[PDB]
Amino acid sequence: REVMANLTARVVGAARRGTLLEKRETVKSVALLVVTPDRGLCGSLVAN
Amino acid sequence: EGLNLVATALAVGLGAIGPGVGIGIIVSGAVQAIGRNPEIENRVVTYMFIGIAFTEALAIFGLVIAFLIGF
Repeated sequence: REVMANLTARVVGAARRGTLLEKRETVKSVALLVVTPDRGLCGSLVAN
Repeated sequence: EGLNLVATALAVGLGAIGPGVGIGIIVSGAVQAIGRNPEIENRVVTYMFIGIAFTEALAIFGLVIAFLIGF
């Protein structure tokens, strides 16, 4: 994390940051990673 | 005697020796810099040329002498 902090403090170039660090303006497609317990009895978490 | 011809030749050649190397260095550095970062192109070229030109001034000086000795 502090490695991210230091490196991003530099290489601020948008073209340089075009790799992943770039913010897509259109945001036409999005993706959600959902991590859900595998077995139930968990309570209200699986649903929440 | 023919010493004026030798002078003209020395002027042109010795003027050409240094600027050739220098201009090679300038353009090589600018090309590498643009290849690394394209968006800065229009700036470095703007500096590139106002560097590059200066060098040939010296060379042109020799060429000027290469005619002044000639005539």
